[PDB]
Amino acid sequence: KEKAIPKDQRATTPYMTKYERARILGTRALQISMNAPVFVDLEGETDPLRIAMKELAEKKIPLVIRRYLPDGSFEDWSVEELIVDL
Amino acid sequence: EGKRIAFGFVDRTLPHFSKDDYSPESKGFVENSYLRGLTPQEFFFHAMGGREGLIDTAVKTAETGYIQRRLVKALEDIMVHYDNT
Repeated sequence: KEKAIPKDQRATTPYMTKYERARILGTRALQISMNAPVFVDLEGETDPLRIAMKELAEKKIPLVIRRYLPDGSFEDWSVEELIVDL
Repeated sequence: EGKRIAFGFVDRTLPHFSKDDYSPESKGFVENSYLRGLTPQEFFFHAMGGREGLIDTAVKTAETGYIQRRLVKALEDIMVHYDNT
């Protein structure tokens, strides 16, 4: 647990890349398509990808991204606190 | 090859000329047009001009392919990290 960086000493970008966005959407779409509970008010949609986008819009995806520094340490960022461009 | 039609025979370019001829019409000049029509000699010279580019494509495809493969194999493992390095 020595690798983990304290929250105050986080020196990575506070925006989320396109790769992280695509990975998160894919994971959430798979979990929804495997009958996982939905955290938002579904309105007439039957596609897991669109419901994943909808959950992302209200920032309700309960996932955490771990970013690997080259030496081996890592930095943990919640999906709620990552700024997503539109 | 960047020059006018050289002397393929000895001291001329085609059996219909005379030795030591340097006039433009004898060294590959086409004063006609595609609408008018080409006379036989300038037709022959145009054919050689086209053959050059045909060869160019047909071989340098392969040479450029080899260079491209070597380049991509050399650099394939370079990535921007989170340190921005």
